[PDB]
Amino acid sequence: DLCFTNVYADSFVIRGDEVRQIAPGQTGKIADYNYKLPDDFTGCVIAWN
Amino acid sequence: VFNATRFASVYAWNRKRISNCVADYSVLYNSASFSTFKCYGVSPTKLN
Amino acid sequence: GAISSVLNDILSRLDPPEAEVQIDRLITGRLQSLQTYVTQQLIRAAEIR
Repeated sequence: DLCFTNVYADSFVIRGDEVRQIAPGQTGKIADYNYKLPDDFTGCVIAWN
Repeated sequence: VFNATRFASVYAWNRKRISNCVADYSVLYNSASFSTFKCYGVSPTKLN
Repeated sequence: GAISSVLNDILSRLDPPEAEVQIDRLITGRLQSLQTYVTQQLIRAAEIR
């Protein structure tokens, strides 16, 4: 029912246990060296095996 | 205590008091030896 | 209701996604302490008038 201006599409691959790392706020192995999301990140990710 | 020979169980508990030294908390998080290193009261980066 | 009363003790222990919650309990608790002092002094100013 509602919408925004534009969407962004970032795409990469991770391991099986690193789904928890791509999430706003905390740290990890991916969140400290490779890829980190900000605290005010509005949006969400979706995973598939 | 990371490189010890035998560990105890939840029935007989082991206690070790450590004081008067200089530690390094940075090597306990980047080494690929654990899976859960989550904390409660102190941030892991601010431990140093 | 926070961990400590010193604001320097919370910033040097907690991550800023978590340190904002303990700081916000101190701002509301100290704003009601200032509004009581102004309200109690506005009645004493009317008595001395």
